[PDB]
Amino acid sequence: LDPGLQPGQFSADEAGAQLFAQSYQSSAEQVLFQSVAASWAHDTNITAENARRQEEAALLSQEFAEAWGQKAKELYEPIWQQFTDPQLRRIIGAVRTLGSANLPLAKRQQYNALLSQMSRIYSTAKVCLTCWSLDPDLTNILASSRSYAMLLFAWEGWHNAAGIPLKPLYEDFTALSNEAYKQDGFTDTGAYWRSWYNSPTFEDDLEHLYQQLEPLYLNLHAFVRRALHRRYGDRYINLRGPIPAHLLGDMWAQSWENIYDMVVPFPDKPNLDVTSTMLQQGWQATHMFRVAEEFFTSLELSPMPPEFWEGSMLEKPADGREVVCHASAWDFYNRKDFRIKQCTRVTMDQLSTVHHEMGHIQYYLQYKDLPVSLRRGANPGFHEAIGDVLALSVSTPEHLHKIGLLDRVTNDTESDINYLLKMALEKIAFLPFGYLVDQWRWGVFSGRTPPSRYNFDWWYLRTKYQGICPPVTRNETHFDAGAKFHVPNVTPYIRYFVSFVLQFQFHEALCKEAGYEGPLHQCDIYRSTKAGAKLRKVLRAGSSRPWQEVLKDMVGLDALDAQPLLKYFQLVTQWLQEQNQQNGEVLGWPEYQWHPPLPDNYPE
Ligand SMILES: *[C@@H]1O[C@H](CO[C@@H]2O[C@@H](C)[C@@H](O)[C@@H](O)[C@@H]2O)[C@@H](O[C@@H]2O[C@H](CO)[C@@H](O)[C@H](O)[C@H]2NC(C)=O)[C@H](O)[C@H]1NC(C)=O
Ligand SMILES: *[C@@H]1O[C@H](CO)[C@@H](O[C@@H]2O[C@H](CO)[C@@H](O)[C@H](O)[C@H]2NC(C)=O)[C@H](O)[C@H]1NC(C)=O
Ligand SMILES: *[C@@H]1O[C@H](CO)[C@@H](O[C@@H]2O[C@H](CO)[C@@H](O)[C@H](O)[C@H]2NC(C)=O)[C@H](O)[C@H]1NC(C)=O
Ligand SMILES: C[C@H](N[C@@H](CCc1ccccc1)C(=O)O)C(=O)N1CCC[C@H]1C(=O)O
Ligand SMILES: [Cl-]
Ligand SMILES: [Zn+2]
Repeated sequence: LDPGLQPGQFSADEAGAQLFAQSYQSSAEQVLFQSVAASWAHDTNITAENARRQEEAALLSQEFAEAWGQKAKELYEPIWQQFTDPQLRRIIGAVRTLGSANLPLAKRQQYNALLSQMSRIYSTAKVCLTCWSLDPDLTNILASSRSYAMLLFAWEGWHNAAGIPLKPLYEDFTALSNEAYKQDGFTDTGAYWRSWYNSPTFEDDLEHLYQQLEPLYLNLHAFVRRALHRRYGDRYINLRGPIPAHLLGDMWAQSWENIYDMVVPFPDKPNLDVTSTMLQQGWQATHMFRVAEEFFTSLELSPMPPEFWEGSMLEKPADGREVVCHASAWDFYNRKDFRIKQCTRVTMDQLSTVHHEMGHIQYYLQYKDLPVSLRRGANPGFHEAIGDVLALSVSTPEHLHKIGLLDRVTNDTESDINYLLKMALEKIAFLPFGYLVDQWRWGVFSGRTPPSRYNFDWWYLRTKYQGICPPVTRNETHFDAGAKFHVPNVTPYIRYFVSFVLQFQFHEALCKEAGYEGPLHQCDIYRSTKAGAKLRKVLRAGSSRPWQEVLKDMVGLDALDAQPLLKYFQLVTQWLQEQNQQNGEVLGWPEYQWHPPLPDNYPE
C-alpha cells in the first residue's frame, strides 16, 4: 500500500476518530476510484489485460481495507460503539469490517480471480446452433418467440452455457467468502448480508410479508397458466401443475410483462405496450435516458452531469468488444464521475430499466457529499426502489399520453384492469423470485445446501415460490442458479424483494405529498416539487441514519408494509379471484411433480 494511503496514528477517543474518519475518506475515495475505474475498463471492454488490472485493483482495495480496519480496531474497539456522533459510529463500524481483506494474500488473489472469471463466463457465454448472446439475442427470443421448441432451445442453451462452467468456481468462491466473513465474527457470508437490514426479526418480517402477498401471486399465476393453456395446449400446460419455466417472456420467469398480449382482457382499450410506438417514432437509447432525466428534473432533482453523458455506455458497442450487458449504475467515488452501462434496447420494459438505473445515479448525486462509508442507501432496498417509484408514474396511461406514446386516454374500469394486470405481470410475478434467490444463497453460505444439492435446492425453491418447473430434466451437473447474473456477480437479491414492496410505500407517500386525491394506481407525481422535496430528503441521507427512521419520516411507518402494494392492486386482485372462480381454476400447483414432455424432434 502506497505510503500516502496508509493510516497514521490518532488519539484513541472520539475527537481522534473524527480525524481518523477524515483521513480515511481522502484515501478511500482514491482507492475506490482506481478500483471502480479498473472494473469499468473491464466491464465495457472484457479482455485479459483489463481483468488482470481489475484484479490488481481489488488487491490494492484489500490492503487498504486491512491497514485501515486493523487501525480502527487498534484505536477504537473499546469505544466506537459509545461515540456520541451516530454517523461516526456507522463509519468506524464499516471501516472495521474487513471482508475479503481478512484473507491471506494467496487466497485474496484466488477470491479476486474467481469474481473476475465468473463475471467473464456469465457475460461472454453464447448459445451456438453462428452464436447468440444473452443480450440482445436470447432476451429477444424469450420475450417474443412463441414457439415452444425455440423457447426451449434458448432456455436450455443459456442455462447450460452459463450454469455448467460456473459451478466449480462458485463452490470455491463460497468457501473463501465464508472464511473471510467468519473473521469479522459472522457465522457465514449470508449472516453478514442479512445484517445490513439491522433488524432482529428480518427473516420473520419477510415471511409475514410474503404470506400477505402470496394470494395475489397465486391468483395471477392461475390466470396466466390458463392463458398459456389456451395457446400451448394440454400437452405442455398442466392446469394443476407448475408452468414450464421458459414460457413467461423472461429467461428467469421473473417478470411476465412480455406475455401481456396473451392475457390482456380488454384488447379494444389503449394498447399499454407502447414498444411499437417507440419503434414507430424512432426512439433511440439517448431519448430514453433524456426522458427519464426530465422526469427527475421535473421533481427538482438533479440532472445527469456532463461526465454522465460523456462517460456512459448507453448502447451495446458494435465494434466487436465484449461487454457486460447487464444494466448497471456506477459511482466512481470522486464526487464527479457517475455513469450508466446498459445495452439499452428500445422497448417499454427497458424504459423502466433506464429509470431504475437512473434512480441509482440520482441517489449517487444527492449523497455524494457524505463520507464514502455513508454513500449507500438507507438499506440496499432503498437504493433499488428509487427509479421504480418514478417508473410507476411513467407507466400510467395519463403520463404515457403526455409523453406522446399513447394516442388517447380512457378512465374506465376495463382500462384500469388492463393496466393493473400489466403491472401485476411486472411486479407481482416477480415477488416469489425476489424472495427465493437469497433463500437459495443463504442456504449455500450456511452449508444447508452443499454443491451436491445446488440445483436440487434451486428448483425446490423455484417450484415452491414461483410454481414453475424446468422444461427439460436437470441434474447436478447443471447449475441453474449461476445462469442468473446476480449469482456469479455476487450481488445480493433480497433488496429487490424489499424494493418491490417499498416502492409502493414510497409511491403512496409521494402521491399524498403531491396532493393526488384519486386511486393510487392512477397517480402521476410528474412535476410535483413537493414530492421531489420529500424524496430528496431521503436521497440526501444516504446511510447516515437507521433506515427505519428515514422510512418513518417519509411514509409515517418504521417498517416494510404490504398494505400499499395491496391497495394499488386491489381491483385486479378482486377481478382475478372472480375470473379464476368462474373458470373453476385451482390455485396453486398440487401436481408439483409434473414436468412437460420434450417436443417431437427436439433438439432440432
Ligand atoms: C445430466 O444431464 C445431462 C443432460 O442430458 C440430457 O438431460 C439429462 C438430464 C438426461 O435425462 C437426458 O434427457 C439428456 O442426455 C446428461 O448429459 C448428456 O447425456 C448423454 C450421456 O452422457 C450424452 O449425450 C452427453 O455426453 C451428456 N453430457 C452433456 C452434459 O452434454 C448428463 O449425463 C446427466 N448426468 C450427470 C451426472 O451429469
Ligand atoms: C480494450 O482493452 C485493451 C486492453 O485490454 C486496449 O488496448 C490497449 O490500448 C493501448 C492504447 O490504445 C495500446 O497502446 C495497447 O497496445 C493496447 N493493449 C492491448 C493488450 O491490446 C483497448 O484500447 C481497449 N479497446 C477499447 C475499444 O476501449
Ligand atoms: C379517474 O376517475 C376517477 C373517478 O371519478 C377519479 O377519482 C376521483 O378523483 C377525485 C379527484 O381527482 C377524488 O376527489 C375522488 O375521491 C376520486 N374518487 C374515486 C371514486 O376514486 C380519478 O382521479 C380519475 N383518474 C385520473 C386518471 O386522473
Ligand atoms: C437491471 C438491474 N441490474 C442491477 C445491477 C446490479 C449490480 C450491482 C453490482 C455490480 C454490478 C451490477 C441493478 O440493480 O441495477 C437488475 O438486475 N434488476 C432490476 C430489478 C430486478 C433486477 C433483475 O433484473 O434481476
Ligand atoms: Cl441486500
Ligand atoms: Zn438496481
